[PDB]
Amino acid sequence: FTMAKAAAIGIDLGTTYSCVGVFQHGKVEIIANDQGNRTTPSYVAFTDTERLIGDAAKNQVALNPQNTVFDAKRLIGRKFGDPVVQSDMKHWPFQVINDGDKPKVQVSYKGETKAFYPEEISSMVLTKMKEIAEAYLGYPVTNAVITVPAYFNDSQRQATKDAGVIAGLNVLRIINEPTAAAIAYGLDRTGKGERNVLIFDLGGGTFDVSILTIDDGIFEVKATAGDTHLGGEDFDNRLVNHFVEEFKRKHKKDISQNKRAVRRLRTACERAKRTLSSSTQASLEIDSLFEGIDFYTSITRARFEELCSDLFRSTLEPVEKALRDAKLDKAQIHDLVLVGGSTRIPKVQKLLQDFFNGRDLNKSINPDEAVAYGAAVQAAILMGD
Amino acid sequence: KEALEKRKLFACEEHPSHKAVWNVLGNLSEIQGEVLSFDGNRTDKNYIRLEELLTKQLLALDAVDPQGEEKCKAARKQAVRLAQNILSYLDLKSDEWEY
Repeated sequence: FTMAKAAAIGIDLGTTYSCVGVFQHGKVEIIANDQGNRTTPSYVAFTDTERLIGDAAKNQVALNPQNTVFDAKRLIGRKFGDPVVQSDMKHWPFQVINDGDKPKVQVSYKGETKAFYPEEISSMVLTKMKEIAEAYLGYPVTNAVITVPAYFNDSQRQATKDAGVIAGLNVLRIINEPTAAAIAYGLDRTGKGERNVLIFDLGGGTFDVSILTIDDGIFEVKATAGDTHLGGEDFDNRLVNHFVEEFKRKHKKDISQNKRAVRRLRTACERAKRTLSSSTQASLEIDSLFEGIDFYTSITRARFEELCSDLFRSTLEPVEKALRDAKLDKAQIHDLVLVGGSTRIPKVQKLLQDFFNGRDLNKSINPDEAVAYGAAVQAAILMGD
Repeated sequence: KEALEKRKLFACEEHPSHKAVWNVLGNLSEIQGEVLSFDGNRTDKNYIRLEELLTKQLLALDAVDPQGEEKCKAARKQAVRLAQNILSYLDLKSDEWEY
């Protein structure tokens, strides 16, 4: 095929999903997996007949919640005695045991029992991304740049690197997700000198705000803040709760106990939410939702914004905690960058914009892929471009 | 005699809805074969996979937009009710008394 092979890939090893991109023929491409998806769930499932990673793992989750691992990023690099490990502890259907103070996920793989450290499960995820890229490029890939949250510590960063080495990757560098995002938008290639950049990363269940000062190739973190458990899922619930309650008022019946009915309503909401990010109104219609009763209703973007007024509101607190920590005043922020799928919600953008007196938002790059884009560019730079 | 396809289930003929609906029907047909020959309770492997799997079709049907045409609007609902009918069969053959 080609005679000018790509020298390295950039990987966004995400909590819930991972993304991989490669710079080639002067451009960066985000690579789709076997199912044609630009992102791969960071899931590893251990059946009795095999081991699944990515979409396959996600899909069968319901069938094997006990041995379908995920969220290993929340554990990677942390000590079993780590507080957060404890909070997130039983919140997972899979087991998380101790071993010399090193956590491990206990699952039943092929009859017997197995236990792996977090970096091992992440190496699996990374192997999938490594193969996804090789599948598309038509040759082996070993060089890569992997991203980690800016608040990650040396131990967390080293474990992430260990995770890549175990996967056959020659890790050129471990960089911050916000640094990767800033790189994607070229915020470092301006001539204006020193720039204060704020990255607003709002995903499905994680919220991170970062303020970096970029100057002469240096990306110095000035502050990091966020909400560990705040994301798109929360906006979905409100919609779900809203409609469930509405169903009651009109049919005096509660469907919350019908797991199939809620699943359909939740999926119909997730879709309504997405529609509300481009239209001021969304129609929710599910045939024979409960006891043969049809459900044909609707909702306005405004009504939706009301149901989550407080949550959206909270979106700005981390923004202010961060400015405070960096000893900066909102007026000193030069660039704003949006990453994270939930930043597609209009109200989320307006709130951030209005907060910065109408400053433009860097958001045209797919918020789910921005970090991957930036890592890929960084990988290419490190190899000679 | 009478060449007027009026069966609510197979009446949809437009372009988008017609295909997604016809696909689910084949899906439900395959699945029903497994259900019809299922043996076990609600904890059995097969019950859980057949259920969610039957639930994936319900979700597919929900993503269909009939664009208003009566025949597809009804074909979708008929298909939904068909899937729920197969679900009801799985539940009846696996349901066990409480006390």
